[PDB]
Amino acid sequence: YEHVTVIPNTVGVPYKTLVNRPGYSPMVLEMELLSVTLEPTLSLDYITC
Amino acid sequence: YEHVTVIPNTVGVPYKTLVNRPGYSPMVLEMELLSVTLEPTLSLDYITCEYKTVIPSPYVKCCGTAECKDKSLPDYSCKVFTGVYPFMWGGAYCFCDTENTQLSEAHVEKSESCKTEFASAYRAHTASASAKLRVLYQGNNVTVSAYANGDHAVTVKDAKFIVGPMSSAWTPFDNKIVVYKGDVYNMDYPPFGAGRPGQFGDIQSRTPESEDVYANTQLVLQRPSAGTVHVPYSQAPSGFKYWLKERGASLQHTAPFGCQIATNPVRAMNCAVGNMPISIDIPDAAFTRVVDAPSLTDMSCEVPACTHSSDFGGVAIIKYAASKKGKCAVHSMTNAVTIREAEIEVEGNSQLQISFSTALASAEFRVQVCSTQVHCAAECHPPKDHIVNYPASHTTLGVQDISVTAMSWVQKITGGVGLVVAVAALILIVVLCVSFSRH
Amino acid sequence: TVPTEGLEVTWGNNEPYKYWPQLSTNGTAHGHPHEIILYYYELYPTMTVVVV
Ligand SMILES: *[C@@H]1O[C@H](CO)[C@@H](O)[C@H](O)[C@H]1NC(C)=O
Repeated sequence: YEHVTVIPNTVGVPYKTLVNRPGYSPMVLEMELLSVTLEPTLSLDYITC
Repeated sequence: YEHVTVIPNTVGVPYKTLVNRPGYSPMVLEMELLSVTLEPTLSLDYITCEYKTVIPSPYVKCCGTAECKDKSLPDYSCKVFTGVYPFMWGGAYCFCDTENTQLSEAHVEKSESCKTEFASAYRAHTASASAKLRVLYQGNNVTVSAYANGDHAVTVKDAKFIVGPMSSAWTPFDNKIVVYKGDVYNMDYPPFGAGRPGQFGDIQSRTPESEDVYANTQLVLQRPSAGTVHVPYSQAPSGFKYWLKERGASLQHTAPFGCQIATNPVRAMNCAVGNMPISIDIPDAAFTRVVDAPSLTDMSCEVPACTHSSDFGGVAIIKYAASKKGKCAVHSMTNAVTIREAEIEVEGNSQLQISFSTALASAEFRVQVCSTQVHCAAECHPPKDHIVNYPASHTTLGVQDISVTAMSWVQKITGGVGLVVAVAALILIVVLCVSFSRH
Repeated sequence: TVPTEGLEVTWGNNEPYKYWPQLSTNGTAHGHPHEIILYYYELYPTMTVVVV
């Protein structure tokens, strides 16, 4: 049912997880991170031309 | 055979049971009650309908004074008021002013409201244990409805049955109960002829067509001032203008045991407490011999994963070897485990599964298959979910609840100090004998 | 607050709702330490806590 995992922060490496509910046959799924883009919040102080 | 059993009077739970016929496959059968409908004894006491004050057209005794004749009316009131003076467009309707007196009479009677608007004060005592039960006999859902008394066994399709009667004779009702057309109230009323003026049911009658009207309105006729050619009088309080406010919740919410309300007539609904005896005879045509049953060997059972949930969070795997093709009576012998499946078609060397649970973690248990004992272990788990919108079945247990390793832990702690008590015993005998070694 | 019996709640004209708890589940382990108060907090907590 619910499945919480903590995968390592890896760009471009897959992860196999053993998802399984209590009572049924297990399953292995693949997830993958592709990008971790950190957008900084900004404010212009002044310019120079 | 005939088989008699008593199930706990519990609304909405599948009851599975074994019917042992030795020399035959034991008829395991599933039946479940649906309705618990009680109907108390029918005894109307009296009625309370909305009265009205009847002020007849009074008597202006112009230029004279008369007496006060009393009629047999409920809350009768009459008074010759002197000093009156009538007004119209022409002013003085009487000729003079001083000698004009005026008779004033009024009382109270019923209204036309009483054909529909009323309320029965009512006496309620012992009820009719009526009910409904559905048996899934051999893939056949047969549902019957009858009263649980002890003699009225009803028979359909090789199955006679008498449900009950009810052991726990608790009722939500008492003797005193007032009823209006959408709502019942197990409250004390004043008896007929005993209504205090201004009270709940202060107007009293037996039926909506009884001409007797016991009334109490404490009424008194005050004096008109001057020229107010009418009857100023006191207040006659109706109980029915506050027949709503005192009600609060009705008895759909005051009842215990999940008991509900049916009106006209008032049936108590599904009030699960106690237990009900059912007794059913089916002859041997529904009973297959053990030699006519495919005998199972290789009773190798296990569970992939169990979970002591509310529902069937365990499902176990039976690998087996029957002799031949045919049905098999599968059965949970212990009340801790509730298999949800009655009988399974078994072929031979094959494998299937079974849906069940308990409320504990390590259920170790012997199922019964083609009259065959099989042991099997089950590690169940605490289920993830937390709210349940339905009662469970197998959870009817006690405190002696077996575990996974607290068995081993209690074995570890009983392997504690009692051995040191054996040490204490050897110290005691060795200090005894050396004291006896002196002489 | 839901009892071990379960609770009815009605609201307005719509039909009430009947509720049952589980066994105070998921406070569970066995472990190389005790974790038997954990199993107890499954196995009917706060009653027969005195017995151990
Ligand atoms: C019989 O009734 C049960 C509920 O009592 C239901 O789940 C089942 O599907 C029914 N089966 C048949 C064959 O009518």
